[PDB]
Amino acid sequence: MQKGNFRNQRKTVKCFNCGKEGHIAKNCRAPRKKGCWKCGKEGHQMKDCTERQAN
RNA sequence: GGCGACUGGUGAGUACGCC
Ligand SMILES: [Zn+2]
Ligand SMILES: [Zn+2]
Repeated sequence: MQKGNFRNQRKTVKCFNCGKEGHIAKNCRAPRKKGCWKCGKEGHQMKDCTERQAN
């Protein structure tokens, strides 16, 4: 919860974007330009996802 | 450490790159 929690990076962090460890989304090494990391469709984003809990 | 880039869908910045 605390910001200091991120200090876990000292022993590998948890990227809440890619999921990988060692780094954080804040600075993910994902060589991506722009894509929906919610569905997995490049060109758009989650905020612009087509399957966003919409019936 | 600094910077750059970025995204903020991003912990706030340094995992990357370099020295
Ligand atoms: Zn990542
Ligand atoms: Zn989508």
